[PDB]
Amino acid sequence: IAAHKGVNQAPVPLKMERVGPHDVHIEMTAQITDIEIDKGKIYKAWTFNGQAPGPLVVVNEGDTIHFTLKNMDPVVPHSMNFHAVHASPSKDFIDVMPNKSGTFTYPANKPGVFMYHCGTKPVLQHIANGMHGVIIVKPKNGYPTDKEVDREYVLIQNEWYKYNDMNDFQNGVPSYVVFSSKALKPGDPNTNGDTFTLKEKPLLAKVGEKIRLYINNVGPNEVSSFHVVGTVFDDVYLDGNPNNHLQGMQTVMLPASGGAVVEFTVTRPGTYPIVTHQFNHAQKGAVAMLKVTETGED
Amino acid sequence: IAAHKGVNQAPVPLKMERVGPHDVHIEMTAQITDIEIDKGKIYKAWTFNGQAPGPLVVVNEGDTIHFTLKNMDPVVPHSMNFHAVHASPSKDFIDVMPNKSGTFTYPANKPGVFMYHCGTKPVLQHIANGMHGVIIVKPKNGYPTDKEVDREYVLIQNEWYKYNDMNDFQNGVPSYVVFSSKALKPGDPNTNGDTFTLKEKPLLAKVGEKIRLYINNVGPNEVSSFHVVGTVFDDVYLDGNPNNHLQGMQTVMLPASGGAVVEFTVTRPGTYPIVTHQFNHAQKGAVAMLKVTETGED
Amino acid sequence: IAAHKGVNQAPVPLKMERVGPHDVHIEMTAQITDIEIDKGKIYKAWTFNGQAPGPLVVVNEGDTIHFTLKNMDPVVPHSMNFHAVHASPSKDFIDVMPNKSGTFTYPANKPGVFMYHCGTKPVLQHIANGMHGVIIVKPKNGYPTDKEVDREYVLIQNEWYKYNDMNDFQNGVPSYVVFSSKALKPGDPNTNGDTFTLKEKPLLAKVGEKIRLYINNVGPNEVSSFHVVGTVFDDVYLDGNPNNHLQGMQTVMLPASGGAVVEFTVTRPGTYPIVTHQFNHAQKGAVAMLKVTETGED
Ligand SMILES: [Cl-]
Ligand SMILES: [Cl-]
Ligand SMILES: [Cl-]
Ligand SMILES: [Cu+2]
Ligand SMILES: [Cu+2]
Ligand SMILES: [Cu+2]
Ligand SMILES: [Cu+2]
Ligand SMILES: [Cu+2]
Ligand SMILES: [Cu+2]
Ligand SMILES: [Cu+2]
Ligand SMILES: [Cu+2]
Ligand SMILES: [Cu+2]
Ligand SMILES: [Cu+2]
Ligand SMILES: [Cu+2]
Ligand SMILES: [Cu+2]
Ligand SMILES: [Cu+2]
Ligand SMILES: [Cu+2]
Ligand SMILES: [Cu+2]
Ligand code: NA
Ligand code: NA
Ligand code: NA
Ligand code: NA
Ligand code: NA
Ligand code: NA
Repeated sequence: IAAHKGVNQAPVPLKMERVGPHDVHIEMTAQITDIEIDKGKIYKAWTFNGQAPGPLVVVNEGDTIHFTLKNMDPVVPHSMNFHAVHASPSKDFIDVMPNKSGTFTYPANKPGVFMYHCGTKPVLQHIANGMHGVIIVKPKNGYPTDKEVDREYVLIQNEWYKYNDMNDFQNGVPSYVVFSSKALKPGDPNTNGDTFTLKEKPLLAKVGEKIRLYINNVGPNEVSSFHVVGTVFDDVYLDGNPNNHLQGMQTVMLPASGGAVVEFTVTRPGTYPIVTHQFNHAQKGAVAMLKVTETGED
Repeated sequence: IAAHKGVNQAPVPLKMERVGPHDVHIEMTAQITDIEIDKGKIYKAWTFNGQAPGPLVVVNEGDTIHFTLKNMDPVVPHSMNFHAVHASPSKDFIDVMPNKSGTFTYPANKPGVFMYHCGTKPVLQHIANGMHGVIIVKPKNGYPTDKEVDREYVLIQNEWYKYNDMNDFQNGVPSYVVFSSKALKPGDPNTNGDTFTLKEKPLLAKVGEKIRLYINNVGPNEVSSFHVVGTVFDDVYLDGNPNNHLQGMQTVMLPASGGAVVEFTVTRPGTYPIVTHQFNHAQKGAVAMLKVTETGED
Repeated sequence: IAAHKGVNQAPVPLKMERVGPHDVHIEMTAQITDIEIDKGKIYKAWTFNGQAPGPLVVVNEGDTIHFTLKNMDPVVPHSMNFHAVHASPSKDFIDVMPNKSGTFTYPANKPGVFMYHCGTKPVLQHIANGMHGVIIVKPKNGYPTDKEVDREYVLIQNEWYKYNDMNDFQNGVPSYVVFSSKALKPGDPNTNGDTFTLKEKPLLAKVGEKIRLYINNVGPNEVSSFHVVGTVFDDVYLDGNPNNHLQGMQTVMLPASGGAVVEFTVTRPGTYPIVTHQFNHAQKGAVAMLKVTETGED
């Protein structure tokens, strides 16, 4: 795209603020930002806020979201589809033109771990170029295991293909499959989908802890066989809905866009890989690490 | 196949009639019929009754099916495998030769949304060329959410490959992935697996309704990440068995041959896409539309 | 690998013995063994004990496993990862060098049907070359349907690729997809992952029986759509955990490394195919047979 040559828009922080007991404002950008997806490999990603996947959004069950998208792309329209919400797609998930903003309002009625993404046609192109992310909707009544959880993180799986290549997007294997982590609390890591950061800077935990991961496989195209080496999931809530409660799973099958809340215990000090067990994808980048120490500090 | 050149057998209606409180007769054909699977692209499909996927069958839990296949193919044997039934495959799912009929009897003991397909070796070839469909077995005691449902439709996902090409069937990506709808009540659409009909003639609903979809991914080869844009599934019954009850799912993972009953609420007027969220497949055709109006009429 | 040329190490029996009410010893080898994966096609597999998948391990919930690996490979290190156990991967799943042994101890706290595999980097290479298997952990309180089961077997699904070809392992379709059975009781078959043995020598059962299969899809790369022709699964326990209880499923979606306990009734004499319903994989070998006779003998 001629108008994207040389464009590298600096990341912009997510803007969120609560405006009522059940109403929140969210503003994001659509912007074109260079991301190092593998060592020496830059992808000029189509992004929300200069991150791919985009910034984490967390709201409460029953919140109405007043969402603004500011399109900084000089030529391509962009939009927003939140899987969390009940909305009219043809009125509320519509395109925002270059250098314009649009505001859309809709409720998040359902607890869970939802994908969000750009919904501009061709949707495959917008997702594959980087316009994906997660919104967590916290259940009003919690999860039955909340009291047992010591530490929690968010992980997202995505693929990367040949740059802006619709033939490859439709017909080719992924070049990379990757994990990223998005921060829930101050001090948590906040990373983009790449083959290396969560290997070189593992997530941290303490011996004996029960860890919760909020996970989503945003695709665009693959399913995920999510597994933590050296443990078994004590409890799994499919899509993060507390009703969808499995126990003692080795591996959680996630569709494309599928989410889960998974919980597991780390019993011994060491480094614990986190994979998709589709090992072709793991080999192409989709391995993160959890470093478990006697203190929980590095 | 030399004997199929120029052959285009007109579709033949499904013949069904109840013959006892727990016994039904079903007659279908195997026939060779040209279907427009994408604009300008004719596939000389191997079919039941001149439809691909084939005609919808609906029976009640506990019905015994007395099934007749009339093979109109001039050269290829065909057969019938219903996933709904308990049967001896080597006695009851056997081949019917060209220009012959066979009758097979077996019970449908289990409620749900089942695949049916030709079972003639090589089964991949017969399924991929179009010999797939759905049989719904209605639960004797219903679903716990029956009273909440306002409107219901059937959707089926399938793939299409290069014509009768066993190398492609085994080793290649699908050329098209498609949805079709099969009629449950007079006035419902009844379509074949193509890339366009359910975009140009969306399914219809009314603002505020709870919609039930009976869905099955017949493959032959892919899994499906089934998602309705702008809503969340209130309730999901895996394989249509009332016991297998999930709530609040964004996306339902279907294996090849996998079924579900899914229910969701449409809260606002507009057009709602229905996808597999494996977006390579969506791009290759697997997007249907649901048009939601203030009246439920177009 | 030059040091593997001409190497064909004869299979070695699994060594297991109970050493306390909640402690068991297991010794396995890593060894290089020629396996006929399709007629006329030898794969010089990387194996545990000269089988691929490896030998079946069965323990009780709450057993601690004292595991020894004896590496007979002349040049490649190998290791062991049991999905059943809680362990430190970086201390307990570590490499054993050629011509050495290592012993590792860890508890199997969770009931189910778990994958095991070599964990040596690149893990994809070790799994794809044959270093995979199943460990069953029997639930202390059984399954609620135990009293109904008449006969049981273990089935494992795996893929085979071009020989030791990491490009193919990462980027190519499988050349073969296969089932094997591993013996639970004297007289049960014990086979390797090949395209033919369970067709030519079907598993045996008796008309009217309820059959339990302990199943796992070890991959390395594909998911599985597990289906028995001519029946419906009465009960399914995902990952073999008794809590994860589905009923009346036609087909069970298994992630890579995913397990299940599935139970079904065979109502009539005949031969019943067992497939992955991803029919490209079935065509490439993944069809086993269950022969149901009036006596249960051939
Ligand atoms: Cl692993
Ligand atoms: Cl979508
Ligand atoms: Cl089948
Ligand atoms: Cu309030
Ligand atoms: Cu506002
Ligand atoms: Cu966009
Ligand atoms: Cu979406
Ligand atoms: Cu704790
Ligand atoms: Cu009656
Ligand atoms: Cu009759
Ligand atoms: Cu046929
Ligand atoms: Cu089938
Ligand atoms: Cu209503
Ligand atoms: Cu004891
Ligand atoms: Cu010992
Ligand atoms: Cu190894
Ligand atoms: Cu593993
Ligand atoms: Cu019995
Ligand atoms: Na792929
Ligand atoms: Na792919
Ligand atoms: Na494919
Ligand atoms: Na495919
Ligand atoms: Na594949
Ligand atoms: Na593959």
